[PDB]
Amino acid sequence: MNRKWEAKLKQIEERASEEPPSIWRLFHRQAQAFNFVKSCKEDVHVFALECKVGDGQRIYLVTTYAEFWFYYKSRKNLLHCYEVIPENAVCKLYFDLEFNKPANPGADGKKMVALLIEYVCKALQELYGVNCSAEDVLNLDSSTDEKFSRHLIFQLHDVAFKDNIHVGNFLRKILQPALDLLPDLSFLVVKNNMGEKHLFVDLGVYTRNRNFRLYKSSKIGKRVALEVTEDNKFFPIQSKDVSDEYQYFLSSLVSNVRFSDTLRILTCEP
DNA sequence: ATGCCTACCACA
DNA sequence: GTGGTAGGC
Ligand SMILES: Nc1ncnc2c1ncn2[C@H]1C[C@H](O)[C@@H](COP(=O)(O)OP(=O)(O)OP(=O)(O)O)O1
Ligand SMILES: [Ca+2]
Repeated sequence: MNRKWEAKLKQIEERASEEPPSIWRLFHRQAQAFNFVKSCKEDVHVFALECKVGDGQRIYLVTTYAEFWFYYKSRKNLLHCYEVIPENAVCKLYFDLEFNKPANPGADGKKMVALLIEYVCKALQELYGVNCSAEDVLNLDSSTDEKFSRHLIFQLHDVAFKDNIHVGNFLRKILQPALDLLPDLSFLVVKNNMGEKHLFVDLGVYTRNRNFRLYKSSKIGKRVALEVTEDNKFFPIQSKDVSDEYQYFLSSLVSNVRFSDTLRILTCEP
């Protein structure tokens, strides 16, 4: 309720101011886009598009995964797109990983990713009995000369988290040995620009309706798009009916939890 | 016409 | 300890 009231209170504050089957609908307000989704029989999802302005202004788009990919895959249009991870929606385990390269000259980013996956896979086994390995982790890279940047999206067989807030509670729980510095989790500690210690794992992405940059999109002011990392070990099952790139796209979507008649939903309370 | 929220510091 | 905020995702 405390979270539902504050959101609805922004709606009252904002209130102060034949053909082929297709569902391409744009909205200025995120709440309007979700109101349309609930009022829509098809399986549509909310995307966020960065506006040309240098700020973080966003315009929200509702459509199906398939139609979005159709108009998105050429990378000629819809640059700088984000997935809106809906609050209270089941979601995959995912990570935002970063550190300043000049400020961490000794750090081996590739090694840190493998160690993190190893530890997270142990925690999933000890706390939930879930078995997985690096072969289940989609590894996306957006690194620059200055920044080591990865997105990991776990592809767990018939398993998902209740919502992305629970993902955050799970990570805060198992990374507590590392947060205390700010099990031996010293490898996660990195320096920011100002020499202030931080964790390699960005915990700020587990918030309600978090935007999460799409596979093959870049930030508005930049040119580096998220692409599959060379050391990626998750390979989707190939199908004669869909392209491999579409399969990677669907795997990369945090909110695109594979339908299963034996799905287990993992919760983690604060 | 973006949304979210913790870390941080000043006050009983 | 809470406010109470603005700085960062
Ligand atoms: N100003 C914002 N408004 C809304 N959502 C945001 C904003 N900044 C970041 N986000 C969301 C989208 C990002 O994909 C996600 C993580 O932030 P961040 O690490 O800065 O970007 P990123 O991981 O997409 O690129 P990179 O780290 O390579 O610069 O949080
Ligand atoms: Ca990042």
